[PDB]
Amino acid sequence: AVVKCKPTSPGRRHVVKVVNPELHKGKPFAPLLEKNSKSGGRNNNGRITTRHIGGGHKQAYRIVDFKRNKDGIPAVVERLEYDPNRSANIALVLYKDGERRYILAPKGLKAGDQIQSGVDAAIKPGNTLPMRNIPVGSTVHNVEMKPGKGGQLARSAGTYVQIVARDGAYVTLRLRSGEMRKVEADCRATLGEVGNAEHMLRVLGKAGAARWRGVRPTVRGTAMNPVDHPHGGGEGRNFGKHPVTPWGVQTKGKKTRSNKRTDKFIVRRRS
Amino acid sequence: MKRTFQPSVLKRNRSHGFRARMATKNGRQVLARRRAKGRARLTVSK
RNA sequence: CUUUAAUGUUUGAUGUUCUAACGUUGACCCGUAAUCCGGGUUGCGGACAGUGUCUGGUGGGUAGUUUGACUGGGGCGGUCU
RNA sequence: AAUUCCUUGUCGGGUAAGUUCCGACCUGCACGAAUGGCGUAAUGAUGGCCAGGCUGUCUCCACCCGAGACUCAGUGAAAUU
RNA sequence: GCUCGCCGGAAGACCAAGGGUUCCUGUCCAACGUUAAUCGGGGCAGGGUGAGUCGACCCCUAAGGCGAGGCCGAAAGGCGUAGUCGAUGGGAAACAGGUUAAUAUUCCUGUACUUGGUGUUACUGCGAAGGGGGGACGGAGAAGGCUAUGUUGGCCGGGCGACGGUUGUCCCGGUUUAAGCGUGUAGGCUGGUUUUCCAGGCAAAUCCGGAAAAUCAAGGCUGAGGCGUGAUGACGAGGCACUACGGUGCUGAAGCAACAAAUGCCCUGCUUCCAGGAAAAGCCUCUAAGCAUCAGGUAACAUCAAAUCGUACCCCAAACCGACACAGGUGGUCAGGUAGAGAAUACCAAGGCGCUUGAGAGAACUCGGGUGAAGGAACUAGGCAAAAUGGUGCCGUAACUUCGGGAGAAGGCACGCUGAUAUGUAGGUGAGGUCCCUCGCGGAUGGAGCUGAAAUCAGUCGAAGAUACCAGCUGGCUGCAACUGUUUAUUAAAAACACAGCACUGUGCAAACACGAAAGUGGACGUAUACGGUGUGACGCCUGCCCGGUGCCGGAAGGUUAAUU
RNA sequence: AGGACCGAACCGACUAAUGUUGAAAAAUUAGCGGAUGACUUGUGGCUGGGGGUGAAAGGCCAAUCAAACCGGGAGAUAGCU
RNA sequence: CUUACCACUUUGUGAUUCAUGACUGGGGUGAAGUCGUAACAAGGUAACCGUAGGGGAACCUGCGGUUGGAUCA
Ligand SMILES: NC[C@@H]1O[C@H](O[C@H]2[C@@H](O)[C@H](O[C@@H]3[C@@H](O)[C@H](N)C[C@H](N)[C@H]3O[C@H]3O[C@H](CO)[C@@H](O)[C@H](O)[C@H]3N)O[C@@H]2CO)[C@H](N)[C@@H](O)[C@@H]1O
Ligand SMILES: [Mg+2]
Ligand SMILES: [Mg+2]
Ligand SMILES: [Mg+2]
Ligand SMILES: [Mg+2]
Ligand SMILES: [Mg+2]
Ligand SMILES: [Mg+2]
Ligand SMILES: [Mg+2]
Ligand SMILES: [Mg+2]
Ligand SMILES: [Mg+2]
Ligand SMILES: [Mg+2]
Ligand SMILES: [Mg+2]
Ligand SMILES: [Mg+2]
Ligand SMILES: [Mg+2]
Ligand SMILES: [Mg+2]
Ligand SMILES: [Mg+2]
Ligand SMILES: [Mg+2]
Ligand SMILES: [Mg+2]
Ligand SMILES: [Mg+2]
Ligand SMILES: [Mg+2]
Ligand SMILES: [Mg+2]
Ligand SMILES: [Mg+2]
Ligand SMILES: [Mg+2]
Ligand SMILES: [Mg+2]
Ligand SMILES: [Mg+2]
Ligand SMILES: [Mg+2]
Ligand SMILES: [Mg+2]
Ligand SMILES: [Mg+2]
Ligand SMILES: [Mg+2]
Ligand SMILES: [Mg+2]
Ligand SMILES: [Mg+2]
Ligand SMILES: [Mg+2]
Ligand SMILES: [Mg+2]
Ligand SMILES: [Mg+2]
Ligand SMILES: [Mg+2]
Ligand SMILES: [Mg+2]
Ligand SMILES: [Mg+2]
Ligand SMILES: [Mg+2]
Ligand SMILES: [Mg+2]
Ligand SMILES: [Mg+2]
Repeated sequence: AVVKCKPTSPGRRHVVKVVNPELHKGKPFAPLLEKNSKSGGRNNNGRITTRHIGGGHKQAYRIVDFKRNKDGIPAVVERLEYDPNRSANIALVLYKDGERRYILAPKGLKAGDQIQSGVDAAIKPGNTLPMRNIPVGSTVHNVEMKPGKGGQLARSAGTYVQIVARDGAYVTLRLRSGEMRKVEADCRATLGEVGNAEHMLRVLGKAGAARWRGVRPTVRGTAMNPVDHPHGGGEGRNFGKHPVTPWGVQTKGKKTRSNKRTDKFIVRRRS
Repeated sequence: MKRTFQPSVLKRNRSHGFRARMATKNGRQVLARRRAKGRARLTVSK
């Protein structure tokens, strides 16, 4: 549930949490974690590459496995876990083979359910399957860029992709961004919508939230001096300039998108 | 108040020590520089 | 032979199809009880993308500078032959 | 009005008397809707105005206890010129 | 040497960093101490820091660094695989007395402990750079139990008192004692065991993971402290004998109980929460190749080994950082008594000190304060500064409001001491006795003794009883900004920045973008409910009309147009 | 529970006085703000100069900052004193 | 003498009530001023109710509903 927050104190009167009590309360499956080490958006030379980034909590990475091989062998969702690395809600599984793994955990992820993955598998949320098999117009789930690459689409929470159509070896699908993309079809993609979905409700409230969440504050352009940002200048706010990135680039126009090595797998751009 | 010099043998060395000195191109030059000028203590010996 | 049309032939304009350069931050094998690298296999893409030379555009992101004198202080205004 | 030049605009409130303050009028030199408009409980070592208590802040200073100030002995500077 | 005064969550004690002989003794006083100086952190000498167990090496790794080959780059070099380094973190073991002028978990006494090699004996599958487990990890809060330790009584030693009284209900003091060994308790966690089967843990595995049955359940880990042993020992007030007067030898009483406690321990626990909480080795186990009467493995005990550096002293300071023997800066540890909510505070203990110029005098004036008739903000840019207020409980408390607040609003009342209730109550604590028993650090029932608040009465002294220190001033109107926060180190803390929220816009992942000539890397081990950029800046009601100009998005048919040919 | 309340340590720095050849190249004293958090601190590490970093003041980058310090080009140039 | 109860009276802070106030909201009356003509006929776009937005103003427009609508629809 979302649940608001009593105006018990300032910077808490707005807070809008999001509790999914069905999430494991103990620690994670240790043998599937591995450090993390904050980066602070720094480069290999210590030079800050991406601004606003640092602090936050410890954050230990899980394992996930957006590949989903282990075919034919079924498994029952052991539990449901909370994941810091992603927005979605990771979920254990344990195959009948005796091996335990993680999964983003889609819509219907009731603890105890079963799931498979393979040319045969079964059209059902949880079961991974190569689009070459799954029906057309399905909600799908974690799509896979290249064949067997590992899946990198609709991974965030509440995300999903619609298999608009297929034409031979390629399958034209619709990304959540609203773009008409194409894929090798021979790419696993599982089924069902990614869990949570109600994630886009968190209000946070107090600044701290974002801060201890691993996000530093942001400095506006028309706030600093010229020598520091194209949006410099002072003596009374002012501006009389074109909205540009700290490097002189219309942050309201352009597009930057210059690949030409991918347009091929693109029909209708994000609108 | 707090001055501008907080000593730390460990750091003092690995910062301007003959070792970290003989670690860079222009480093071994810094030495040779003195070695030529006949410096007493090359670089914070002990 | 000229004014002009089918055949071959040549060469440009695009448009497809192909693989064999070229890419792959897909999947394996080996070097190797390695995540880099290299070779091999296969799949995908494919003369495209990319790069080099030349070239039109854009380009305070950056850089070198200019931005006059008279003037009953200077500026403003006016003046300079 | 943190925007009003004329400006102490005018009127009302507070005063014994108010170029500040509060409430109004609109003749807005030169407010105005995310270089946001108007509000807004709580918050503030924030700006302005008022009051009670308080008092040497003041009328108008007086006394008192100490550290220098002065005398002695030892050491013994400075700027400037 | 006797007084006096100051610090005492320190101005004490120990330690890291840093210093580097400043330590100690004996000497010397030129220069160095802001004075004198016989004195010193000064000069000159010697003397002085003794470890298997403390630490550093040393194993293990974090950040990050380095980096064979390798990939890049005019050169120099950049980057990075294997791997190797790198603590601020993980791995094994010593305590208590004594002693030196100065050393001390190092030397002496006593009582222990760890690990490795070699040997004797008993038993046995041993075997990794490998698999698994374990190490091994967050915030906050909520108890209970325990110790530290204090208080009081007992006990023992001493004391009968410069002035009224003080041999019995009296004053002073002490009342200590560790590692280790046994016990395994308050309490915490978890069901065990056998057999069978298997697409997992890169090979294998008896280990782990999974599936079956079968069978018992009182099993198995863990863990403060207590109690014994340590220890008829030590220490111990105190005497007796000696002194160079610093300090010596010998001898030695009691040495228990109750209650009260911790921020320490049980507690890497328990509850709960979202921001979801190092790594690796040691360690336990499993097998691999190998071995295959062997070697090894396990336990007992005997023995040898445990190297090498550090160890003086300062360490909130006159030994460090500040040019000074400078009112500044400096991380960790310990935490007594009275009163108190308490590491505030006040007075004190152990402990340490009086700050390296002093003697007088008692002028204006400056500095820091105490008190002021009457008035009470007339001061002044301005109530600047002062003065005031201050506690616990109870009564009671407005507009407004986001229903939390505003609110300790405001404004009041009671507070000392003595007796009774009650010879000390309510509570806390919990000894015999007694009961039984799985069974003993057992359970029950007993409620002695110990400790002990508040209240209500009546009385009583002062001007005053939150008497000191300490310890909100309050209210009303209004601009700005939601609020905590942040900022011009050294004139600006704000109306500035930032923020939660909002909107626009870019980005399909080898993302956009950014660092980089490149290789590579961050973004992100993220993937549009995501990441970047910009502007606004909670929340409420909203957010109009203009696309002519500039930019940006879409079109490109046509006109103009580069290299080239 | 809380970027919750009062208040030490601890972090900070709003006011005044004193100092201004200071005890001190920013402190002392009496008040003052935050004090479970965007908290505070030890130890070590990574960002290097037109570059870094910056809850943005042109602030910090060793008492130095509208381009650090050191050495060199270098006896830069100086219609000026 | 003293204590208790209590009158006058004192203080602080709310509640209610009437008066009043720079200005201002709309409402009532007023022979003959301006601007338009919304409604009553199909009132010349049928009218009205609720509601929302817009506008010098009656009003207009959108959504749903009613007939208390005219025609031989
Ligand atoms: N007072 C009545 C209310 O207000 C309005 O009515 C008011 C006005 O509209 C109306 O004013 C009218 C004006 O409309 C019309 N075009 C001209 C006429 N002379 C005016 O009349 C008004 O002013 C004049 C002065 O000369 C007076 O004499 C007359 O009494 C007065 N009614 O007179 C009323 C003032 O009394 C509403 N129409 C009415 O429905 C409502 O109930
Ligand atoms: Mg600014
Ligand atoms: Mg610029
Ligand atoms: Mg400026
Ligand atoms: Mg320029
Ligand atoms: Mg030049
Ligand atoms: Mg006004
Ligand atoms: Mg607008
Ligand atoms: Mg006044
Ligand atoms: Mg003299
Ligand atoms: Mg010496
Ligand atoms: Mg000495
Ligand atoms: Mg000496
Ligand atoms: Mg490297
Ligand atoms: Mg190592
Ligand atoms: Mg360490
Ligand atoms: Mg007597
Ligand atoms: Mg010592
Ligand atoms: Mg000593
Ligand atoms: Mg001194
Ligand atoms: Mg007076
Ligand atoms: Mg006045
Ligand atoms: Mg004041
Ligand atoms: Mg005062
Ligand atoms: Mg104003
Ligand atoms: Mg603010
Ligand atoms: Mg603040
Ligand atoms: Mg300043
Ligand atoms: Mg300031
Ligand atoms: Mg703004
Ligand atoms: Mg604003
Ligand atoms: Mg707080
Ligand atoms: Mg102070
Ligand atoms: Mg506080
Ligand atoms: Mg540091
Ligand atoms: Mg500086
Ligand atoms: Mg030259
Ligand atoms: Mg010169
Ligand atoms: Mg009409
Ligand atoms: Mg209608």
